[PDB]
Amino acid sequence: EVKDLMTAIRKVLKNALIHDGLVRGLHEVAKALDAKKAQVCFLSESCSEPAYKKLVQGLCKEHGIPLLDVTDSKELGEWACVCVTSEALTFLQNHIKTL
RNA sequence: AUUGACAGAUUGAUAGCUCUUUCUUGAUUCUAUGGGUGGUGGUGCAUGGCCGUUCUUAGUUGGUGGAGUGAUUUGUCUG
Repeated sequence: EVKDLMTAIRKVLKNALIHDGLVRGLHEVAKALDAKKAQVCFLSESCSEPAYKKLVQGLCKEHGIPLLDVTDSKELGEWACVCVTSEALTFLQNHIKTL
């Protein structure tokens, strides 16, 4: 392809595990939210639990830091529920803060 | 998936071992099959290495030659 359609997810989650700042699980993502820690978060397009889907959005609504979407609840983490405490991020960064 | 543990229970025990309960741990481990791993388990009558004893004594081999069909002997001897 001509450039790369959303490899800003897969490039960063490989290379961030040099420094080790990826966080996994409902407890630990919630603890990463309830903290001075989490910088970007994710959820499934469709997971289950209206509250569960809502809670992720709701927790973010307090202290900021958005979600996006991605695809398939099995194939979220396999590029590495996600938390993350240039080059790859240039596609994401302009989408997150600005429009 | 596994872990740390207060105050009671229970226990000699301020070992959360296991609990009546309910907070936490974050892929190190658990679950089973194969296979490893470890032991002051057994065998010194499977062995190594070391020590004692035969032996505190003076003794012990093979080379060539001689004797004997041979085991062996002579050398290693009467004094």
